[PDB]
Amino acid sequence: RPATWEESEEGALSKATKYFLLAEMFRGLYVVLEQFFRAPYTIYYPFEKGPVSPRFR
Amino acid sequence: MSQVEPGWHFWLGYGVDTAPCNTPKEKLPIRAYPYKFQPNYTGTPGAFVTYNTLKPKISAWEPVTKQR
Ligand SMILES: CCCCCCCCCCCCCCCCCC(=O)OC[C@H](COP(=O)(O)OCCN)OC(=O)CCCCCCCCCCCCCCCCC
Repeated sequence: RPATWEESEEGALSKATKYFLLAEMFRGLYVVLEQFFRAPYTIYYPFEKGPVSPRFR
Repeated sequence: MSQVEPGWHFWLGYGVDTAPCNTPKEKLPIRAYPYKFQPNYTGTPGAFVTYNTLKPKISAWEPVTKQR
């Protein structure tokens, strides 16, 4: 059975902190920002070329 | 990209480890004709003109008169 509000482990104040300060949204923003400092994947066609195999058609 | 010679085109694509100049003589095609490289000529007067390589299926009669 789904639990009711009164049987919740977290206090209302902590839940309200997460609610008003957008905790998971800031976690998402941080994960996005981490990509900004990684090596990109692009290659510079037509000066470079993607992989080609003997079987290519 | 059409100006890359064949063989180098494959190397640049990571097709092979060894560049064309470094390949042994055994693994080079033998040619009985002169080798000529020509890139893509589209948008130029050198573009390919296709045509039918066969003469027509049915050959008409060459008219000749005879005297009665
Ligand atoms: C604990 C005591 C606190 C006392 C009061 C606190 C004072 C004010 C607190 C400051 C922040 C208040 C403004 C944001 C409050 C967020 C409330 C919220 O979550 O909105 C929920 C809303 C749907 O409403 P609801 O039905 O209640 O959600 C339950 C759904 N089952 O659905 C939504 O609208 C989603 C939330 C909207 C978020 C907008 C995001 C757009 C921009 C992102 C901002 C992030 C910062 C960006 C800056 C870059 C980072 C450096």
